[PDB]
Amino acid sequence: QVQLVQSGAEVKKPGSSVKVSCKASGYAFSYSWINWVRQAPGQGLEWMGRIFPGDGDTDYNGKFKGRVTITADKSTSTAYMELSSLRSEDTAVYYCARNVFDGYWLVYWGQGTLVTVSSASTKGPSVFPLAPSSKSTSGGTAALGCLVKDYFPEPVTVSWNSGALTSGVHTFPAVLQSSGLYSLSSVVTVPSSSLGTQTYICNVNHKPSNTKVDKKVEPK
Amino acid sequence: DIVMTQTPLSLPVTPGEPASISCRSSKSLLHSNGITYLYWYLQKPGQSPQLLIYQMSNLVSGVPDRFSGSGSGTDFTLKISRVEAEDVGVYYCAQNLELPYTFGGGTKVEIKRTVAAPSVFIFPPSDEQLKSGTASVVCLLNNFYPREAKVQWKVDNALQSGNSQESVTEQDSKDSTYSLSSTLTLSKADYEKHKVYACEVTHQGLSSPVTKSFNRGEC
Repeated sequence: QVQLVQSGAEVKKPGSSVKVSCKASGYAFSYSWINWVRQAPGQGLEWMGRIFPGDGDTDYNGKFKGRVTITADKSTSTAYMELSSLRSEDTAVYYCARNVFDGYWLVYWGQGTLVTVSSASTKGPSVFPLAPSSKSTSGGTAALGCLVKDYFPEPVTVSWNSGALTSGVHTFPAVLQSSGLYSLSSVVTVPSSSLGTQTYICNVNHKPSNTKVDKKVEPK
Repeated sequence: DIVMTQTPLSLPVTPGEPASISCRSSKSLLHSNGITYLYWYLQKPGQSPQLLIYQMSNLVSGVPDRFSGSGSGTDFTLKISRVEAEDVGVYYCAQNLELPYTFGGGTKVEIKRTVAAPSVFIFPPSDEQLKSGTASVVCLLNNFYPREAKVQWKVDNALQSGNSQESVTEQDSKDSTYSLSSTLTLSKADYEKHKVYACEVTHQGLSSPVTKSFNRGEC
């Protein structure tokens, strides 16, 4: 019944600090090494350090040059990881992992904790229609979607017809740009023969800014 | 720092067939105890990494015996006798023989299927965005395979550069196809200087490049 539950997502301004919790259960907390591993978006795994709660012993990775401080609270079986002087490159998922003596390195992992680092301010997105059309040509089968643009921070959720339309839908991973803002599109292919029968609406939900918008994508 | 080097960076596999991933360490990961400290981790899509093989050849409980780990001095290898659709994800190799602990770049395992040409659609800027002073043009490459694809924008037959950004879906679990969007951004004013906006696609499934375009302000 071993389990590792980390704290929720975090959004921090550059130069600031973050402290991620790692609640452990199901084993003798004091006698297993807690390791911390990070993962920048679309990139590999990075060993950050380790702590032995039983004696507070800690080891770190040199690259972080002291910007990392690992602590452990025996009374609550919780391990902490504090990053200092945050920069954009520190934007990543942070995992806590538990060892089991006799070779079982990093056998248990937490669900991960997302930390995004930018100076952008919370903002709801603009929602534009990607209208279906064609007229002549050929290949009879229509594409339509929604341009969800200029929002911060992640994530945004998109559905179609309030969930009724799931087949054919493709919601692309958001891309960050020169502005602090994100942007993405949600597209779906349907029978072009149906543009006159089925009303299509994209349901954009941006929790961080409490923004919800339903945009109808009509032909033209 | 004991460097870990993995190959290939990407590895498509056909369900039922074999599959292998190679890892290489700068130093010898063997110890006096006899135990070699090489570890294989699998990160399934959207999930946290999970220990797959510990100390070179040891199978973690629950790992299908189809998986197996071997190695020789500094050359290590992960084998999947036959591949399941559930073995997809990024495989990382790592060492805990020396501080600081290090990983390999990882190997992204995906399902290899028959080539499929992209269906291409282009989207003019909505009039709503235009009144906002900006024009985004979207070209959609839908349900294709493999992932590799060249998408270039031509404006009045003039090839663009740095003017666009693309984003790609992850392999669909139903048909193993991908989807790519290439967005072009312009000023409302820079957009009304030109007439023909084209999206030209090159792909393994197309005898020759396929171009989809439109003339501004007219449908």
